[PDB]
Amino acid sequence: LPSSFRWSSSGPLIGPKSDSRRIQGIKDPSVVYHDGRWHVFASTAKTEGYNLVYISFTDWAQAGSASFYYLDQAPLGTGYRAAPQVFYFAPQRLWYLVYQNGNAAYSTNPDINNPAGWTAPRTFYSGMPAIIRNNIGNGHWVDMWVICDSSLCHLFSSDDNGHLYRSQTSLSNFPNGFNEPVIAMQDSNKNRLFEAANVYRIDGSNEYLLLHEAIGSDGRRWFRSWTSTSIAGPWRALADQESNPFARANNVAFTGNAWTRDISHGELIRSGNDQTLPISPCNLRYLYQGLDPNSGGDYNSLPWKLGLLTQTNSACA
Ligand SMILES: [Ca+2]
Ligand SMILES: [Pb+2]
Repeated sequence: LPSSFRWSSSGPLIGPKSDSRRIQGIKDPSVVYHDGRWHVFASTAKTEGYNLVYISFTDWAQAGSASFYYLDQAPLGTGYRAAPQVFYFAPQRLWYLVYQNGNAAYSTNPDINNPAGWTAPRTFYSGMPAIIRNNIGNGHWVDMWVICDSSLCHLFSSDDNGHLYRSQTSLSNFPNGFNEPVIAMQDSNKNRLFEAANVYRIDGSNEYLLLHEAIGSDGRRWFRSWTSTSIAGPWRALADQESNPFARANNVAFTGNAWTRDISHGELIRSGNDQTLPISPCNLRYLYQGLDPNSGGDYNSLPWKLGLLTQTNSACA
């Protein structure tokens, strides 16, 4: 894995359907390739609220025409749900879908191909942990992310106030037993460490990759990156500056026209679908949300669409 990045971006691939839901943004994607298809979970966003959608397609050229399965039709149900993470928890032979509902929440499903099967929400904690209540400011508890190694499971989350939190539990007790979070990383400037963590095992190394969204000096979204030998840190900067970013307008080429100046809440294409959240260090691809740089108005109404970054300074195949 290199210490600087360059990318080529697609155009917008996935946006809202034109249906009575009048969804304004498709956001916060999670993605796995399984049995010959892409499986994308995303937030639906509008002024009125958030819920989740499942999208599947064989080929990236067909992503835009893929049908939506609105997950409020499953037991997962209506109400607020946002920012999903899908993975297969191999010891239980169950897929998990992690998201926020005001708490840190999850659904399960034995079959990712059955969107109707996602369970009604359960939570990882009984309420907002004290350390998060104490430090959240007037932020929001968001962007729940699980990664496990051979003995522990970790649950990361953000507060939109410059703190990244981490709880852990044993692999055998998951999803129960998550302890009081510690502050895994923090910045006194919330914009430098804002939301939307990703944490991955880097295949072929004894290292982990942390990505985290920031709001830059130009007001635009971008990603910083760090690595560590442990999921518990300490984290060392990889590409974490505006002049050496993980992903930002200044290291993203477009084959077509530049349709976004923001590189926001995304996920890397993984090398496997299990609870270890592995990536290959080769040919990185980042499924992300962007929007027209002339967009304004209320945050929840912004016209976010999903695109795909393909690494152009790849170290390998
Ligand atoms: Ca996410
Ligand atoms: Pb946000």
